[PDB]
Amino acid sequence: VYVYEETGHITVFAHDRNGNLSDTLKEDIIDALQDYRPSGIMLDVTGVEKEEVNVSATVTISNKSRIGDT
Amino acid sequence: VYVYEETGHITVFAHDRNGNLSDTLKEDIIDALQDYRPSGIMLDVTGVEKEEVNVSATVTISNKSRIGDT
Amino acid sequence: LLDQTSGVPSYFSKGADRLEEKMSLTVNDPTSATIYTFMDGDLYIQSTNAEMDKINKVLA
Repeated sequence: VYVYEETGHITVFAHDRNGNLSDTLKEDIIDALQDYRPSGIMLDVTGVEKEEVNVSATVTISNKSRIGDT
Repeated sequence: VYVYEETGHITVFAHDRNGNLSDTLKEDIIDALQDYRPSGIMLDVTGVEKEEVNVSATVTISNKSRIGDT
Repeated sequence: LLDQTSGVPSYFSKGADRLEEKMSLTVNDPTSATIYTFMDGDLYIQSTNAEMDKINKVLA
């Protein structure tokens, strides 16, 4: 959980193990943070800005006979 | 400390035992207030309105032998 | 341009933008609206009073 503060607004970034934020989990976080937020201040919940990094690698190997799928 | 309160703004007037407020002390007060201040509301720390009364007093003494530096 | 009622930066302070149209003087840009014409540093044609192209075309 990362909490970012602005004057008159609070935004909460959350994520699961996968980096995702389901709508159901978002609703749960909102309902749990109804008791927590200050009075007269606005609270918002958003997913974490996930960044999926694609990695194509070329691995040089010594033992040519051990080259295989495993 | 005198906490002066406005709509959406908080002003914390603070001073040391001399009436000053050094920048290091202001930063320390700010850091200590991070845990306590409400989230989303602006907060500012400033030094008190110190007044510096010079005094010169003419005093008469009945027993004039007692006059001196003591 | 922020909200005058609050008078401080905030999440709700920002609002509409403004389109600013400043005027600048040129020398020989054809796209600009010509106001004067000169020949060897001398004024070419005068106009003592208001200029109205469509009116003047009618009057001519």
